[PDB]
Amino acid sequence: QYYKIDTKEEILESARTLAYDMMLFYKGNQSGEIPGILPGPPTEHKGDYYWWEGGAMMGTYVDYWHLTGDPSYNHVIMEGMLHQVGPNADYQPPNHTASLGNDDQGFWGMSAMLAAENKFPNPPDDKPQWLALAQAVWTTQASPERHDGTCNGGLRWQIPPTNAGYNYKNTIANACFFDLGARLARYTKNNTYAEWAEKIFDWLYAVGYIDHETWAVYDGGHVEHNCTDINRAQFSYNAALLLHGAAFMWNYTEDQKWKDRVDNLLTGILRDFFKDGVVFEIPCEGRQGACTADMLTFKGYVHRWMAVVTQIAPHTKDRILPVLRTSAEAAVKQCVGPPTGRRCGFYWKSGKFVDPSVDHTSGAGEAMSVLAAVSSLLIEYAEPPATNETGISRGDPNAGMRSRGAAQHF
Ligand SMILES: N[C@@H]1[C@@H](O)[C@H](O)[C@@H](CO)O[C@@H]1O
Ligand SMILES: [Ca+2]
Repeated sequence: QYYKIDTKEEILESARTLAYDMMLFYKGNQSGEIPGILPGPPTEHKGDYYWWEGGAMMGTYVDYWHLTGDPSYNHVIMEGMLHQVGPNADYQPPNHTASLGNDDQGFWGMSAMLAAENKFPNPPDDKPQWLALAQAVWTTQASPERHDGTCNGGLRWQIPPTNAGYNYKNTIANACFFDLGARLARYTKNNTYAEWAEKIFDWLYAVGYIDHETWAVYDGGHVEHNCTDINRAQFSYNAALLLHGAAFMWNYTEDQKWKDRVDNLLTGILRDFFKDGVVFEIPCEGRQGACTADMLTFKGYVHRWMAVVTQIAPHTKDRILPVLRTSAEAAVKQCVGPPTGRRCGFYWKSGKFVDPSVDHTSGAGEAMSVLAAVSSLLIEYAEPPATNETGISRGDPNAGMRSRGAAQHF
């Protein structure tokens, strides 16, 4: 094993080296390149990664600085986050229409929310501010044309009606909107965010994407079948994102129903995704060559989000932190690949380095996931998410409501 994680100082050093190796994949700060994205999209043969994964990377580094205190990458990350906001400061840049799912937009909004929660340095005065960006994403996702009567509600996966997948109402789109609403409620103390979060969670439960008996979290269903053709694939990030949002709602409302939802979601996650203490991507990890670029990132989000759950729902700490520790130990045990002696693969439970080429990418998602897992080992030393009581960001009462906003020509 190359990385050591047995003391705070060892974790900090390992996380710093992991942050370096992940950054080697990113070219957006170099002359002639585009800030905020990893190489891609594969549809243009420019690289392996889609736009939303750039947004996920930005958030991973906002968390990295929050957890470690290392500001080395903060200027690169600020540049990337600001470059992708679009003309209406809503993370809907029209050049990226083909990638404009509600989840894709949502992940950028969640990175902006995280920047506000973590007191990440503010953009210049003339540029969109982190809270305002999160508010704009949430507001566009609450817009009436995104909430029709099919399946009695819920967001569709895609924003443009002509995008493939507009007929799929999936968990992740709804989970992103839920999570944003719960987090905006806690930060701003505005109850309208919370009422929408409640509504969307209740929809996910009613439609049966949350299993009423086991609290497994399925993938979605199609409008032409009234959402009854449930795709029962269980992706780790769907259950973990609902757990995260539910924890924010528990912290904000102190309503026992939310504590029960946290506990039930958590029981399900530990049962389904943790194998002998190691996170495992059950729909694809069971054999090599099946996980897509998107799926290689999910276990990193699981780690970072579950770590935050322990701060805002502290009764969960003893159930979560020991399991994240064993999962991160497995992550680092397999970061031993050539040519560096520290290259990271994905198959943590297996105990062995597998070249990311088996899953047809250069390995950025695997690197991101190990960075997230190791950094989040420092959660016990970190401040909890800030609210507007101590945060430094600024909001916008008209976020998402500009006259040139895309909803005005839907
Ligand atoms: N429109 C979809 C996005 O929502 C999705 O995230 C990417 C990656 O799967 O493929 C397409 O671009
Ligand atoms: Ca490829």
